[PDB]
Parts: sequence; structure tokens; C-alpha cells
Amino acid sequence: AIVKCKPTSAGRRFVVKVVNQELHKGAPYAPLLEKKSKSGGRNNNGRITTRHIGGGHKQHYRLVDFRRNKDGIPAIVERVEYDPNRTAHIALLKYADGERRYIIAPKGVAAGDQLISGIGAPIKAGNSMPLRNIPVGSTVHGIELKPGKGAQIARSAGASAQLVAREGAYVTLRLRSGEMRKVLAECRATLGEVSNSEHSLRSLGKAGATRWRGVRPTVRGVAMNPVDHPHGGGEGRTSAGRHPVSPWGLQTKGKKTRSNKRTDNMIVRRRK
Amino acid sequence: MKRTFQPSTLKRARVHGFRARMATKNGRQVLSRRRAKGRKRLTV
RNA sequence: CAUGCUUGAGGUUCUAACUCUGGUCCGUAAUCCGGAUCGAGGACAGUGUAUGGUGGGCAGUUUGACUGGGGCGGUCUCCU
RNA sequence: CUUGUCGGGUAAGUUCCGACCUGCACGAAUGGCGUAACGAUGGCGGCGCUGUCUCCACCCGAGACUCAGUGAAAUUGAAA
RNA sequence: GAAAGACCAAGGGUUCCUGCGCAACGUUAAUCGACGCAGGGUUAGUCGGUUCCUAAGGCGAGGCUGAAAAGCGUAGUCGAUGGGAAACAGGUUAAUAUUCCUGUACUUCUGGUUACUGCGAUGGAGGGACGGAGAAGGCUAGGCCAGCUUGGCGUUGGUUGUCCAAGUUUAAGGUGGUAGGCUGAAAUCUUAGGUAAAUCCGGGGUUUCAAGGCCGAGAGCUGAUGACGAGUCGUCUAGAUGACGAAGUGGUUGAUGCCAUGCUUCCAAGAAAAGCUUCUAAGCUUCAGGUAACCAGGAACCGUACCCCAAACCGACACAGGUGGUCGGGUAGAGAAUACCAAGGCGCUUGAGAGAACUCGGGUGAAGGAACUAGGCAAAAUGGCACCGUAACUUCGGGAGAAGGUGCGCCGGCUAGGGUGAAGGAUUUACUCCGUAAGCUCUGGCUGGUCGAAGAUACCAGGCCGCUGCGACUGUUUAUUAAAAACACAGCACUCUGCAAACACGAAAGUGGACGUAUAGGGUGUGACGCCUGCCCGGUGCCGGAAGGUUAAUUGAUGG
RNA sequence: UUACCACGGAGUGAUUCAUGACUGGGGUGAAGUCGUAACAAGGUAGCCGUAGGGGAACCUGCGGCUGGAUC
Ligand SMILES: [Mg+2]
Ligand SMILES: [Mg+2]
Ligand SMILES: [Mg+2]
Ligand SMILES: [Mg+2]
Ligand SMILES: [Mg+2]
Ligand SMILES: [Mg+2]
Ligand SMILES: [Mg+2]
Ligand SMILES: [Mg+2]
Ligand SMILES: [Mg+2]
Ligand SMILES: [Mg+2]
Ligand SMILES: [Mg+2]
Ligand SMILES: [Mg+2]
Ligand SMILES: [Mg+2]
Ligand SMILES: [Mg+2]
Ligand SMILES: [Mg+2]
Ligand SMILES: [Mg+2]
Ligand SMILES: [Mg+2]
Ligand SMILES: [Mg+2]
Ligand SMILES: [Mg+2]
Ligand SMILES: [Mg+2]
Ligand SMILES: [Mg+2]
Ligand SMILES: [Mg+2]
Ligand SMILES: [Mg+2]
Ligand SMILES: [Mg+2]
Ligand SMILES: [Mg+2]
Ligand SMILES: [Mg+2]
Ligand SMILES: [Mg+2]
Ligand SMILES: [Mg+2]
Ligand SMILES: [Mg+2]
Ligand SMILES: [Mg+2]
Ligand SMILES: [Mg+2]
Ligand SMILES: [Mg+2]
Ligand SMILES: [Mg+2]
Ligand SMILES: [Mg+2]
Ligand SMILES: [Mg+2]
Ligand SMILES: [Mg+2]
Ligand SMILES: [Mg+2]
Ligand SMILES: [Mg+2]
Ligand SMILES: [Mg+2]
Ligand SMILES: [Mg+2]
Ligand SMILES: [Mg+2]
Ligand SMILES: [Mg+2]
Ligand SMILES: [Mg+2]
Ligand SMILES: [Mg+2]
Ligand SMILES: [Mg+2]
Ligand SMILES: [Mg+2]
Ligand SMILES: [Mg+2]
Ligand SMILES: [Mg+2]
Ligand SMILES: [Mg+2]
Ligand SMILES: [Mg+2]
Ligand SMILES: [Mg+2]
Ligand SMILES: [Mg+2]
Ligand SMILES: [Mg+2]
Ligand SMILES: [Mg+2]
Ligand SMILES: [Mg+2]
Ligand SMILES: [Mg+2]
Ligand SMILES: [Mg+2]
Ligand SMILES: [Mg+2]
Ligand SMILES: [Mg+2]
Ligand SMILES: [Mg+2]
Ligand SMILES: [Mg+2]
Ligand SMILES: [Mg+2]
Ligand SMILES: [Mg+2]
Ligand SMILES: [Mg+2]
Ligand SMILES: [Mg+2]
Ligand SMILES: [Mg+2]
Ligand SMILES: [Mg+2]
Ligand SMILES: [Mg+2]
Ligand SMILES: [Mg+2]
Ligand SMILES: [Mg+2]
Ligand SMILES: [Mg+2]
Ligand SMILES: [Mg+2]
Ligand SMILES: [Mg+2]
Ligand SMILES: [Mg+2]
Ligand SMILES: [Mg+2]
Ligand SMILES: [Mg+2]
Ligand SMILES: [Mg+2]
Ligand SMILES: [Mg+2]
Ligand SMILES: [Mg+2]
Ligand SMILES: [Mg+2]
Ligand SMILES: [Mg+2]
Ligand SMILES: [Mg+2]
Ligand SMILES: [Mg+2]
Ligand SMILES: [Mg+2]
Ligand SMILES: [Mg+2]
Ligand SMILES: [Mg+2]
Ligand SMILES: [Mg+2]
Ligand SMILES: [Mg+2]
Ligand SMILES: [Mg+2]
Ligand SMILES: [Mg+2]
Ligand SMILES: [Mg+2]
Ligand SMILES: [Mg+2]
Ligand SMILES: [Mg+2]
Ligand SMILES: [Mg+2]
Ligand SMILES: [Mg+2]
Ligand SMILES: [Mg+2]
Ligand SMILES: [Mg+2]
Ligand SMILES: [Mg+2]
Ligand SMILES: [Mg+2]
Ligand SMILES: [Mg+2]
Ligand SMILES: [Mg+2]
Ligand SMILES: [Mg+2]
Ligand SMILES: [Mg+2]
Ligand SMILES: [Mg+2]
Ligand SMILES: [Mg+2]
Ligand SMILES: [Mg+2]
Ligand SMILES: [Mg+2]
Ligand SMILES: [Mg+2]
Ligand SMILES: [Mg+2]
Ligand SMILES: [Mg+2]
Ligand SMILES: [Mg+2]
Ligand SMILES: [Mg+2]
Ligand SMILES: [Mg+2]
Ligand SMILES: [Mg+2]
Ligand SMILES: [Mg+2]
Ligand SMILES: [Mg+2]
Ligand SMILES: [Mg+2]
Ligand SMILES: [Mg+2]
Ligand SMILES: [Mg+2]
Ligand SMILES: [Mg+2]
Ligand SMILES: [Mg+2]
Repeated sequence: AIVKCKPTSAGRRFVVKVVNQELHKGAPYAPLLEKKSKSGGRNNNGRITTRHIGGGHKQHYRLVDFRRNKDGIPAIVERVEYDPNRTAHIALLKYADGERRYIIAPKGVAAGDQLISGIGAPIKAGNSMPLRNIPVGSTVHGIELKPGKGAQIARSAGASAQLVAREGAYVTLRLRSGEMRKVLAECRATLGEVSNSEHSLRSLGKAGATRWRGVRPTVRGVAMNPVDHPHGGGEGRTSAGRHPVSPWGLQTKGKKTRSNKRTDNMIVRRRK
Repeated sequence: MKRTFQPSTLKRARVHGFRARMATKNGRQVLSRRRAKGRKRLTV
């Protein structure tokens, strides 16, 4: 649930924490962990390519199974864990022959369940099957875009998509963004919604909580000099006397930037 | 007050050493330029 | 009018060129890369060349003289 | 314009606090008006305290001064 | 004296010790020297490297890309600031010592002999292997006190004694499995898994028992009838040398060190690989190999002098500067503050006078008490512990140590507790439980007396209050005239982006975003919180529309 | 000399009177200005609660009442 903190300090007055008592509080499953090192936003040339990145806590990478290709064998939910590098929770499945795995936890799975996958699976939440044998009007998550590639869409906390139409070798579903897209019916998905939907009610509270996550401060372009930003310059406070623009000269108050033209036929209608 | 030169012999050989010059052509031009002048040292 | 023979434009469809930062086999002790084969898209996308639009993101420059100091104002050629 | 006018504070207040509206030339995310806590932040007023001051006096150490040793500097057309 | 004392690392390179010297160097002289000349000086199976393993990162066969140079990168192999075998005490030099010597250890490898045997990886499993804060303990180093041994009897009253001084030391290792932490154990039958296999790991079913198993400081014993030890005797040259050599015990206190990589708890969710154990594959199988016991032998190479918070390093200097880590005693004290000392080290490489103005750093000041000044700048003042008491306002935490006040030294009397702990009791009969007089140690209560001007007596150690502007706060900023009202900030809003994402660095391959997936990512503005955020789409931008006008390369009718 | 204690003194609050630049509504008064909201179905039936708007009476939305006329 959401817990508000007493205003004992100036930095505690506006902290709203999201604490889950049902999360596992031991050590993660060691065989499914591997190291990942930070980058600071730097590419192999050593230059900052994405800015406002740096610092934070040390993290391991959890090998989450996004394909779910053990069809037919039943599973059991051993526990629901915390992932430092998701916004959703993860669940440790234990199949009928050892074979422990990490998946993205659905909303309702706690400690038992069966979570079978493949053709012939029931329509319980947490099961996975091809999108063609899924009743229309249902809510799905973890949709894959290519057969055998793994889940790509609707993976963050509280995310879901709705299955709206089906005809031919494709199937149409409405994305969380408001965008109508057609997906191949041979692809796979999982039934239900992603857990941790209360994640959007948190409040960090203080400037140091953002630094714990690896985010560096943002300096406004109107606070710079003309040589650093198109918005810079002026005596006293100014308001960026030109149309608002990116640091590299691109307009940012409503100008569209999609120019793919290869996947245009997969868009039934844009989110606009 | 801290000054600009803080010695370290390991960082000295890895930047200006003989094997560092030989790794690139622009460091090989430095060595051939110092041989044409007759420098006694020839490397850091 | 009925066809024949081209040829401008549009739509649909197919696979065989091309594309895949999709699967599994081999080179192989290897998340690179190739070859093979399934799957998907498909003459589109993309690249070369020619051309219209946009483009202080970036560049090379220009922005007169007189003047009871410069600037502002006025004047700059011809006739009485 | 301007030390606007009125009230308070002072023996006396171009600063301060409360109002008036005649806003040269406030104004609503280049945010408007308030706001507890916080500030080596700006302005004003009190208590205590005092060499800050009336107005300086005496005392103690280190230089200045003399003797012995070592021994610079900027500058300089020439100087009765 | 939490260094101005010792010791590591970096850096330096003979500055180290001895003999001979004083021209130059040393801010003066110098017989002295980190100075000149000449000799000498650094001893390792265990210390630090190397060797084994990997992090960030580098290089990178083939490869992909690129006018050329070259860029990126796979297999791989480099790269510590990390992981991985093992030594301690005592002697001795002018100069080295955990290295030499004495004594007592530990680790690892090689070759033979015997006995018994399924051996085998690059591969599978286990293990290695880890965060912040906090709190109860257990212990040790260290410190005090008492006793013991040796010596002493005090230039001036007393001092043969509830006197004075010194010493009362001892390691690694072995044995011991304790305070304490974690954990169910065994047999049997199997198997959609760990790429192949597996007797190993994982999963499943049945039966039996409540007991095993793994870690773990420290005590005691032993090392040690030994070393060390004030001092005594002898010999030699005011000191060395050989032999000898007293006591060497108990009680309290006690860590920031160890148990502890433990335990509890919280989000920001907390290295890798090898060494190590185990399983089998390809292959051998009476040769190879493995497991024990015994004997013999080895452990290579490199660095060890000296400075090291400085006169030897970085600053042109024998320069109030800078420089990572370890140890860190006594009396007061909360304390690593502060004061006076210990061990140890030093008096800072020009002196001697005298006692003018003036300058610098301080002490005291009559009567006033901010009249000074741009401005209470500077100075003066406050300052501790316990107890009483404390306003507006508030986001209900605060404001607040608001404000203000009372007590505090020393010596007696009475009196309340806690810890440790002989003897005794239990039997679980010994590294165990309860509990103890004296002794030592810690925390109180109420009653007098007494000295001074003054008892938080020195060092140390908040001044406070009332109106207002700005910024919500902690934070950051112009190295070297600006620390702020400037930047950031949590919160808010707009807009873009469907993943081969937008966007950014790259002639490109590719990389970041992100091993993320619209509760996500980028850009822009505003800047906690409260109440709110009005009117204008004419201009410029952005978004949507597509009818109609203009409109590029291209084409080439017609005319000349 | 000790104890008790009046006057007096210091600090910080509470409560109650008077007064205060300037401001908010109310009542009364005179042939003043603008509109016509209510009383008839008052010419959009009026009232009640609440929210927004407007020179003003008031208008509009939502819910409620008859203390509403013709039928
Ligand atoms: Mg792992
Ligand atoms: Mg950003
Ligand atoms: Mg993250
Ligand atoms: Mg921001
Ligand atoms: Mg910002
Ligand atoms: Mg911005
Ligand atoms: Mg600025
Ligand atoms: Mg600026
Ligand atoms: Mg720049
Ligand atoms: Mg610009
Ligand atoms: Mg500006
Ligand atoms: Mg301005
Ligand atoms: Mg401007
Ligand atoms: Mg990419
Ligand atoms: Mg391939
Ligand atoms: Mg095909
Ligand atoms: Mg095309
Ligand atoms: Mg094209
Ligand atoms: Mg082109
Ligand atoms: Mg083209
Ligand atoms: Mg420009
Ligand atoms: Mg220009
Ligand atoms: Mg231009
Ligand atoms: Mg430019
Ligand atoms: Mg030129
Ligand atoms: Mg020019
Ligand atoms: Mg010109
Ligand atoms: Mg001119
Ligand atoms: Mg003029
Ligand atoms: Mg003149
Ligand atoms: Mg002019
Ligand atoms: Mg003025
Ligand atoms: Mg005025
Ligand atoms: Mg006045
Ligand atoms: Mg004044
Ligand atoms: Mg607005
Ligand atoms: Mg403005
Ligand atoms: Mg304001
Ligand atoms: Mg601050
Ligand atoms: Mg203030
Ligand atoms: Mg005054
Ligand atoms: Mg002299
Ligand atoms: Mg060295
Ligand atoms: Mg040197
Ligand atoms: Mg010497
Ligand atoms: Mg000599
Ligand atoms: Mg001489
Ligand atoms: Mg001399
Ligand atoms: Mg010498
Ligand atoms: Mg590498
Ligand atoms: Mg490379
Ligand atoms: Mg090559
Ligand atoms: Mg290596
Ligand atoms: Mg190391
Ligand atoms: Mg020595
Ligand atoms: Mg020895
Ligand atoms: Mg084997
Ligand atoms: Mg392994
Ligand atoms: Mg570690
Ligand atoms: Mg910890
Ligand atoms: Mg003791
Ligand atoms: Mg005696
Ligand atoms: Mg005497
Ligand atoms: Mg006597
Ligand atoms: Mg012993
Ligand atoms: Mg032992
Ligand atoms: Mg135990
Ligand atoms: Mg040595
Ligand atoms: Mg040494
Ligand atoms: Mg040292
Ligand atoms: Mg020192
Ligand atoms: Mg020096
Ligand atoms: Mg000196
Ligand atoms: Mg110095
Ligand atoms: Mg001390
Ligand atoms: Mg103290
Ligand atoms: Mg001190
Ligand atoms: Mg001493
Ligand atoms: Mg003198
Ligand atoms: Mg004097
Ligand atoms: Mg003076
Ligand atoms: Mg004084
Ligand atoms: Mg006096
Ligand atoms: Mg005075
Ligand atoms: Mg006096
Ligand atoms: Mg006086
Ligand atoms: Mg006074
Ligand atoms: Mg004055
Ligand atoms: Mg004056
Ligand atoms: Mg001051
Ligand atoms: Mg002072
Ligand atoms: Mg206050
Ligand atoms: Mg107080
Ligand atoms: Mg206060
Ligand atoms: Mg007295
Ligand atoms: Mg105000
Ligand atoms: Mg003001
Ligand atoms: Mg601030
Ligand atoms: Mg702070
Ligand atoms: Mg900084
Ligand atoms: Mg700074
Ligand atoms: Mg500065
Ligand atoms: Mg500051
Ligand atoms: Mg400053
Ligand atoms: Mg700034
Ligand atoms: Mg956004
Ligand atoms: Mg701002
Ligand atoms: Mg503001
Ligand atoms: Mg318009
Ligand atoms: Mg417009
Ligand atoms: Mg359009
Ligand atoms: Mg009406
Ligand atoms: Mg009415
Ligand atoms: Mg009416
Ligand atoms: Mg009406
Ligand atoms: Mg009407
Ligand atoms: Mg009412
Ligand atoms: Mg109404
Ligand atoms: Mg209306
Ligand atoms: Mg109504
Ligand atoms: Mg109604």
C-alpha cells in the first residue's frame, strides 16, 4: 500500500512510500543473476549521448524469461520478488521438473497458482498462449511483435492492452498509449495486467531520492548563455524569445518526429 | 597548496613511454623526429 | 462500337530480387561474422545520382563620409 | 515628479512599519497573492555589553634605534 | 606529546655509517653538516612483488566498415585499487634484520618403497561471494590497585613506617570445541530439468527418528626446568667483557580491536573469475592414473640502506603551503576537545644591547555608555550540568536550549541499591547451574559543619528579543576581488516517441537510450505547501485538410 | 544570628476599558439618476438550498415545494 511519513524533518514532509509486505525479503535466486555495470550515458566513443544519467545504487541483472516457451509443463509460483531494474514485480516460477525461472508477475499471483502456457491453456490470468486463441475483448500484457523474439509491449507496472478485433492472419489490439495497432496472430501474450499498479502514487520527497536512482540535475536552457543553448542570453530573466526548441535546434512544442515509413502499415490509427 | 605535477611512475610510462609511442603512427613520427634531432633521451 | 498493338495514372494480389538489431543448424570452445533453412515484410523500404522546399544547427563577410569630440538630427548632384 | 499625503515609532527619522490609489512604467506557470520551519541573505528597532566614541593614559612582548657579521630592490640624460 | 613521537604506501635515489677535510654550499662563524674526497653498508620457502584469477578499461587473428591513414569488434589475453599456501619470540652491527644466529613452528612440491584401488575436462553442479543503519552481549589488548623482591632512611620540622623508588615480562604454534550463529536427519523407489552423460545438483512418492551436522572469538593446559630480568662477582681498558642472577602473583576496569562475511531491520535491493569439493564425456584397463603410510630432498628470480606529513616528496629555496593509511599511555574530562605530563623528540642556522616617535599582537582603565560610523565594523559580553518555567504563530513535527530563574567547593554523620566474587547446594559429574563473606568497583538520598570577595573558580564553553523584503527547505556556484535574491531541488504542466522508438555520438559499421517498453524514455517551462491561474487564434510557429490556383529536374508538339 | 513577613524590584503572560490613520456593511432623511425584480398566468409561476455570471433589481444550471392561474 501507500504509506505517508510524518513531517519529522524537512526532507520527510512529502515522502509517500510504496511498501509491499508480501514481497520476498531474503536473497534473490543466485543462478538467475548476472552483473551489470553503469554507463553514465556514454557510448563507445566516451561521449555523453543521453544526459542526466549517472550514479545510483549497485544492481544485479535478473534474467527474466520474456519468451515463456515451456509449453505444457505446469508451474508453481514460489515467491514474488523485487527487481531493482523494473517498475513491476517479478515472480519465481518452479516447473514440474526443477527449472526455476523469472517472469513478470501478473496482478493476482501471490504464492500458488499453476500458470501453464501454450495451446490448450485455460483463460486464467497469468497463462500464456498465442494471440489467435484468445477471446476477443480480453485484457493482455507482454505482447511480442515477432514470433520467437519475446515480450516487447506492456511490460511496465500496471500496463495492459485490450484485444479489440481479429481478422485474417493478423489481430488488432488497443495499446495503453491510445494507439491502434495490428499484430501477427502467431505471436504470444499473457492474460491480465502487470502488477504494482499503485506505483504511480509515490512521491520521492527530496532531491536526494532522485540521485539514488541515477538521475542527475536538469539545467534549464533559459539559465544558460547564447553559446550553450538557443534559449540562452539576455539581461535579467528572459523567456526564450524564440519558439521553444531543443538544445540541438529542434522544435519541441508539438512537432512530430516519426519518420519510419517501413512499419506504417501496422498502425491502424495513431494515438492522436 | 596542491600543484599541477603529482608524480606517479606507472602513469608516466603508460602515457609517454616507449611502448605507448610505438602503438600509433603519430607516436612513431615523434620517435623518428627525435632521432633525426639527435636527442639522447628519446623517451620519457 | 468489338477486338488487336503499345503506352500515362491508380488500386489489388503474388514471389523471385531486396530487407530483417526473428527462430535453429554448421564453421565453433564464440550473443561478432558468414553459409544453410524456416518465419515475416516485399517490389515497398533503403542506397547512388539529378532536382524543388526547409534549414543562424554551422561558415565567410558587409553594416559610408562630413561633423567646433563621437552619437541623434541634417547634408551629399545641378541652377539663381 | 518624490524626502507624495496621512498615522506610529525619535527631542529631532530622505531609511523603517501601517494605509491611501494619482500603477511615468504591477498582474496571474519569463506564474499572482499568502505562508510554519529554515538562511555566514537585505532593511529597521530594542535589552545587555563595552576604548566604537568624548579623549585618550599606563603597562607587556616583536620591529623601528645602536654595535658586530652577511648583504638586495624598483629607479637613474647629466647635475655646483 | 591524536605530535613537533613511532610505522607503512607513493615519490626520491646513496641523502645511510666511518676516516680525513672547510675553498664553494649553509641567509652570520663553524672545529659542525642532508657539503667535498675515500672506503664500507641492504642476507627471506613464510614480509612485499613475480607466478594463479578476474573489475573498469585497453589491445584484438579472422570479421564488418571506411578516399588512404584507419574505426568498431568476435575468439582470445592483458589490466589491481580486489580474490587466492604458510613464522613467532629472544640475541647481535658503526651501519641489516619477522631475512643473520638461538629456540620453537607452519605451508607446498619432487623422487623412491609398500599396501589398496576406476582414472579422466574446456564441460555440469556446489562453494568462493560481499549493502546502509542499529542494538544486546561475550572476550582480549591496554590501564589502575594490592601483595612480593631488591635498594633507601634523606643538607630544613617529621620520616623503621597504613614510608619511599624500581621491577613484578614472555610470542607464533599445539591441545581444547566454550560464549554464541546457522541448519532437520536417514533409508529406499524414481525422473518432461542442469545443451551430451552423470552415482553430482534439482523435482516427486513412501517409511523411521528427534536427533545429527557445519561454523565459532576466547578461557585453561602446553610451548617455557627455557628466554628475559634490577643487580653481583671476575678480567681488561673513565667502559666493555665472561659467568651468575631476586620477585616474576592476585583483584578490578576495560575498548572505536575480535566473535561479526554474525543478529535485527530498511530500501536506494547491494563485484566478477580462479584456487577448492564433487559428477561424468571423449580415452585407458592391469602399463596410465588415484588414495594412504614411510624414507630422502627442494622451495627459483626481484626489492630490503635512508627520508617519508618532511631540510631528502610536490611548491625555482634547508620555503609558516600541500601530501593516502596504521598505533596512540597517565591525571582531570562526555570525549581522538582542552591543560599539565610519559615514552620519544626538540629550543625552529645571525647575535648583543638600549628601552624614543611610530607600526604590529596583547593587559588594565575614572565618569559616561553607540554620542562612533555608510553600517555596533572591531571589541566587550553570553557560554556546563540538574531542576523549575516558557509567547504569538503553526504544515500539529515545530517555534524551544524561546524568554527567565535556583543550586554547584571541601570535611563529617546517617542511610539505599547494582556488578564481580571464597565457602556451600544440585547432578547434567566438569570449559556446568544456583549462590556467596571479605576485598575491589559503580550509581544515589537527607543532615550538619566550614574557608574565601568570588566553588560550572584555570583551559574549555550559545548573546537574546520585536517588525519586515527575497528564496519553501538540505545542497551548488565565478581555482585567484561577487556565496547571493543566482543554479539545483521535490511537486506541476505541455509536447514528442509503438521499439530496428524518439533523440545523441559516429563519412560508415556500430554504440548509448536499454538487456528498458507509454505508471517508460527524451525535450521544454515553472519551482514545497495553501487559494487560484481571467480575455485575445488578428501576427509568428505547430497540428489537420485537400477542392482549386501557382510550382523543379524531366519530356520535346510547334514555329524560326 | 536564624525563621516568618509588608513596602519595593526584575522577567514573562492573561483579561478588561479608552483611543487609532484607514476601511466594511446597516439605519434614517428631500418631488435626485438607471432600470422594472415582485403582487393578475405581473406578461419567462413564484419560493427554498447550492454553484457560476452580471451596473443594479437579478439571470442561468441542478435538486425540492404549492404557500401556482385556465383546462
Ligand atoms: Mg551467479
Ligand atoms: Mg532528462
Ligand atoms: Mg534503472
Ligand atoms: Mg526537472
Ligand atoms: Mg531544472
Ligand atoms: Mg529544460
Ligand atoms: Mg541566471
Ligand atoms: Mg547567466
Ligand atoms: Mg558544449
Ligand atoms: Mg545560437
Ligand atoms: Mg538572463
Ligand atoms: Mg527585464
Ligand atoms: Mg528575450
Ligand atoms: Mg541499437
Ligand atoms: Mg545468423
Ligand atoms: Mg519468405
Ligand atoms: Mg523502394
Ligand atoms: Mg525512394
Ligand atoms: Mg537520395
Ligand atoms: Mg532517390
Ligand atoms: Mg548566429
Ligand atoms: Mg554568423
Ligand atoms: Mg542566412
Ligand atoms: Mg553559426
Ligand atoms: Mg578573409
Ligand atoms: Mg568584419
Ligand atoms: Mg559593402
Ligand atoms: Mg566619422
Ligand atoms: Mg558634434
Ligand atoms: Mg568644442
Ligand atoms: Mg547620422
Ligand atoms: Mg524615489
Ligand atoms: Mg516616502
Ligand atoms: Mg511620516
Ligand atoms: Mg540610523
Ligand atoms: Mg495565462
Ligand atoms: Mg513581468
Ligand atoms: Mg508577494
Ligand atoms: Mg545552506
Ligand atoms: Mg529575514
Ligand atoms: Mg537609533
Ligand atoms: Mg649593521
Ligand atoms: Mg621506492
Ligand atoms: Mg628530488
Ligand atoms: Mg650522516
Ligand atoms: Mg670529522
Ligand atoms: Mg675561515
Ligand atoms: Mg658561511
Ligand atoms: Mg658525505
Ligand atoms: Mg576484455
Ligand atoms: Mg580495438
Ligand atoms: Mg584484421
Ligand atoms: Mg590474465
Ligand atoms: Mg593488490
Ligand atoms: Mg636503521
Ligand atoms: Mg633461524
Ligand atoms: Mg575424474
Ligand atoms: Mg562453474
Ligand atoms: Mg568484497
Ligand atoms: Mg553492514
Ligand atoms: Mg588487568
Ligand atoms: Mg627492604
Ligand atoms: Mg628532610
Ligand atoms: Mg631533619
Ligand atoms: Mg602463558
Ligand atoms: Mg594457541
Ligand atoms: Mg554453544
Ligand atoms: Mg632491511
Ligand atoms: Mg628499514
Ligand atoms: Mg616515516
Ligand atoms: Mg612526524
Ligand atoms: Mg624545499
Ligand atoms: Mg632554516
Ligand atoms: Mg614547509
Ligand atoms: Mg591522552
Ligand atoms: Mg569538558
Ligand atoms: Mg590536543
Ligand atoms: Mg622524556
Ligand atoms: Mg637585543
Ligand atoms: Mg617596547
Ligand atoms: Mg597596540
Ligand atoms: Mg580588554
Ligand atoms: Mg592593576
Ligand atoms: Mg571606562
Ligand atoms: Mg582597580
Ligand atoms: Mg566604571
Ligand atoms: Mg548600561
Ligand atoms: Mg549616530
Ligand atoms: Mg556623527
Ligand atoms: Mg561582530
Ligand atoms: Mg571575543
Ligand atoms: Mg520566534
Ligand atoms: Mg536557558
Ligand atoms: Mg524565539
Ligand atoms: Mg564569608
Ligand atoms: Mg507585506
Ligand atoms: Mg522592502
Ligand atoms: Mg535558498
Ligand atoms: Mg548537509
Ligand atoms: Mg564542485
Ligand atoms: Mg568551491
Ligand atoms: Mg572569486
Ligand atoms: Mg553561503
Ligand atoms: Mg569570497
Ligand atoms: Mg549560480
Ligand atoms: Mg513526459
Ligand atoms: Mg525560475
Ligand atoms: Mg517565484
Ligand atoms: Mg487561426
Ligand atoms: Mg495562428
Ligand atoms: Mg495541411
Ligand atoms: Mg422573476
Ligand atoms: Mg426575488
Ligand atoms: Mg415584472
Ligand atoms: Mg415573473
Ligand atoms: Mg418580459
Ligand atoms: Mg442559508
Ligand atoms: Mg436558483
Ligand atoms: Mg446568464
Ligand atoms: Mg428549478
Ligand atoms: Mg426543479
